Amino acid sequence: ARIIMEKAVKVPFKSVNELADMWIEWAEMELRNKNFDEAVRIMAKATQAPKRSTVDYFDESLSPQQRVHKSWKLWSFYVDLVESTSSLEETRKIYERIFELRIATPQTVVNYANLLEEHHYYEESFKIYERGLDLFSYPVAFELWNLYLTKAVDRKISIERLRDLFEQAITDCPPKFAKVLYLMYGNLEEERGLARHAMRIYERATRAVADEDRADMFNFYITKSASNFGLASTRPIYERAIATLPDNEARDMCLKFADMEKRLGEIDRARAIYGHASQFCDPRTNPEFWAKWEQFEVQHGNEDTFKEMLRVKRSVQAKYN
Amino acid sequence: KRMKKKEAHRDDTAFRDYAREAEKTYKRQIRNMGAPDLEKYMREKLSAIEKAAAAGTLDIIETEDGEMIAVDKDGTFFSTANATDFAQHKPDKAAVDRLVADLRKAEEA
Amino acid sequence: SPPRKLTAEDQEAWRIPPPVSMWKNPKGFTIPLDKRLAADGRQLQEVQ
Amino acid sequence: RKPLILPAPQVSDSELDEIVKMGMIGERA
Amino acid sequence: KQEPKTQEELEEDAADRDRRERELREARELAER
Amino acid sequence: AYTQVHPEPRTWLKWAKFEEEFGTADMVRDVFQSAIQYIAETLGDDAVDERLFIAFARFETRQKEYERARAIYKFGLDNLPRSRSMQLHAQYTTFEKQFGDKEGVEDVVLTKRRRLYEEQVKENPKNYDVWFDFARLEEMGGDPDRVREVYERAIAQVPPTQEKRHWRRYIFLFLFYAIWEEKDAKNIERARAIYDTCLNLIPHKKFTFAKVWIAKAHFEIRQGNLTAARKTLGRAIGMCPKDKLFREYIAIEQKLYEFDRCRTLYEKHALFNPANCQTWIRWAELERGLDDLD
Amino acid sequence: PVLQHLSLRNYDPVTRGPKLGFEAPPTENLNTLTLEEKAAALEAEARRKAQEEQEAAAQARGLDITTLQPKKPNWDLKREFKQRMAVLDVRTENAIARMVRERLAEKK
Amino acid sequence: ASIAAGLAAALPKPKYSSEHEEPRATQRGPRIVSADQIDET
Repeated sequence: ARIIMEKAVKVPFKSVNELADMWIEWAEMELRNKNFDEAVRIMAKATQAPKRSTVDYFDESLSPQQRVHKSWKLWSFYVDLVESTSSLEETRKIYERIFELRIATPQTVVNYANLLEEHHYYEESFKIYERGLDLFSYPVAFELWNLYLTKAVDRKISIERLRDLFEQAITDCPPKFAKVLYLMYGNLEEERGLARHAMRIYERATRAVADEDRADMFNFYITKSASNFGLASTRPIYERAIATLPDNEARDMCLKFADMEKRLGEIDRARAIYGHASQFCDPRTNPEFWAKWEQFEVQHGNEDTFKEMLRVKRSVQAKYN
Repeated sequence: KRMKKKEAHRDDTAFRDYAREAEKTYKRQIRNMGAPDLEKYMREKLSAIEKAAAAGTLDIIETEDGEMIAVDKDGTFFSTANATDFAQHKPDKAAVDRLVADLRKAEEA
Repeated sequence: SPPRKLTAEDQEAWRIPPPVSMWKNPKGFTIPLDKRLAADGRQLQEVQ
Repeated sequence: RKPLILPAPQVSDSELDEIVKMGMIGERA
Repeated sequence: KQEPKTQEELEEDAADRDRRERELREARELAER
Repeated sequence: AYTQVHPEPRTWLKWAKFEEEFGTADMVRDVFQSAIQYIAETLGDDAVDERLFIAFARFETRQKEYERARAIYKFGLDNLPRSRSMQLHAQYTTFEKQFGDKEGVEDVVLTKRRRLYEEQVKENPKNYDVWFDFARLEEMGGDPDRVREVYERAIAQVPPTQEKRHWRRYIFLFLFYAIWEEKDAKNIERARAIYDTCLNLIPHKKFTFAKVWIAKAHFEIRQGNLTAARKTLGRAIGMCPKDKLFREYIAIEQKLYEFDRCRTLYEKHALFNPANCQTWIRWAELERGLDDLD
Repeated sequence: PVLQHLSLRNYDPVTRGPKLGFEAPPTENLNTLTLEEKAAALEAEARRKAQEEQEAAAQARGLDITTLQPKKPNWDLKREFKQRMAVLDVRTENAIARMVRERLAEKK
Repeated sequence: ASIAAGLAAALPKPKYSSEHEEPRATQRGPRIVSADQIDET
């Protein structure tokens, strides 16, 4: 059987996966024959190449035996065999050999981090997370960056190192992940530091988020400012939301600011905000805004104010026609 | 690399100058070459080595390591500068037909 | 010398608009009235 | 959007500050 | 029902545990010397 | 010939990538050495580009030569100005965070945080939060001279406006600096001098903060100087009689079992603020605790 | 015997191949809340707090004093000073107790 | 320039010896060289 397996390994088959399956079957037969060390030796001999092997496995010019070092299935089988048979040093050597061939996916980096965490090693898990982040920056490690952030939160690292890691993870991240990253950074700044850093992170997120989540981020920042500080601190930022949000979003922000000013007592500021919203929205297309302005004028506003509101509505109707 | 190359293609669409368009069309034409016929270039390299060794310009030496080295007295083999028979090169029918076909393809475009 | 490197900013900065003549039509073109009054500077006068 | 020059409010940030000082003084009383 | 807040031990990494073991080994070697 | 004709770092990096893909590592080392040597001898020792150092260091890391790359990083961060080394320093920080040790990563993070705090202080000298963050980073680093210099720089940022918020922020920064000097530096005389300077620089004719006086009294109590704390409390009461300061003085007198001093403080608070029924209730409770029903 | 010395973390025992995160992502194996799990309940809590504040403002007729300034000024600085005065307060209390004991010994 | 000499003194010996390092691209035969490599071979 060993001679037949060696002859099949020496047969240049078309598919390298066929040779990998034959090697895995030989290793399984050796393991069933109480030769797990011999199986690991045969697996290492099958995945034997130089320190800088760069032969593409998809290239249909070399033999499948030569293009067998970049086999992910054979490497995974060898790692699984050596995980329950050797110590952590051989597992680290196998991980380094897999990283040398650049055939390790984000799942491989996650498995290496889990193996490091299972061996009472947290700095090595952070090193593996950094390797996963550096090997694939933008798309393929945002989830790995989230896992690294979770590990750092569970490790209770120092504030400077955590801030540096959060800045590195949110440096060139896409906005769909950068919104959650900035929210987590603000939560960490509020939990383990002053609220000024969280406010600055929220302000940066309000200027660096997607247009769909810009209004939600602005509302969350306003709620956080009202919870952690005074409600007047959101007075200018909402004014900034007047200059940044989209037309319906700016109308909603102006309505919220007018409600806040009416609650505080700024009747003139609320009337000016309502007039700006009426100037920034058609009367026939935004009847809810006109109804809210009329309700506010009934709650606060005279007959002259009602006539001015009617004139503004007529002007908006003329502009929309 | 593919995404950054396509981003550079999108950024380079606007007319800057003529050397930039010249480089762009040269890269496009080199891409439209396809893979070069490395086996062919192997044959003319061996044939030119044979005729130059018969002409004494190239020298074949079996060194102490038992490998055939081919040293050049002049520089006429590498680049056909110093080789006054650069005029005597005659392209075959297929290459001239390929050139005329590509020029006519640009015309029809 | 090797040619100066031209950006798109320069190529748009040396764009000459077509002359909207309000005296002459040697080819009898029916120009829009919008283009006829663009070069007229009387529309840029402050009545103070 | 054309820039709307909003007038200065009749109550300022400092005036609102002393207003809420008096308010929390009454609340704590 | 309030969950029992068991005091979890500080997870010493490879660096921290290795430094502690190396400090103990160096102290033993210094005592032997 | 290309690197002779076009001796920019970009062409040297192109040669480095070519010799990486199609040649030995010794050729790549020779290419990088020739690049840095040529740029050092034609643009001078000062104008060598950091990208050559970054690319050679990353080539060393991908060749798993960690001490070589560390030598490249430290030499690039030594012999180049700080104005043209932000990317090289960032690559050092991410390399130490990648495959370095804990002490080196901590030192790199401390250097990056110090640079960011210095930039923030240069941009906003009145930013008390940035100064407090820099002081906390210096305290975590363990440098006493750097922390003292940061505290002196933050104390020199006197607020021009006499607003209550700016004065409160300055008083909080001074109290944090005094607490850092008392805890880590353990300098009682420096803390007393800082408290005296904060009391003198505070415009008590316009706005007074009882928190600074309470912190000074607590620092004097921690030093065992009860007479100095009593004199400071009396001076604070005379300069600006506050209910919080009077309550703190009464609590300090009750902790020292001084019933006569507590009664005198309650009488002074009743004379200054007869409308405050809380002071009268506290005095009645103190009299009831002394078994004096009459 | 073959499926007894394997970690079964990245190799599928049924498909005889590498595990894929499209159907079995590793984030479901975490014992804590990830970044995808986080930043979602906080937004819901903020929205609920805003709705409760709006309902309280609609129900009430006067402006609450602790609604425009729910926290005191420099509350973060006060919290930082309280957190920093962890052993300093204990040292001050020990000094006060030592002074009281010295006064009692002088009286006795 | 002192930067090149200082950094050349700064590096240590590389820990992976590469005296057997054949170049990463096996150039196809024949090896035809210039006139200056006759004494080199």
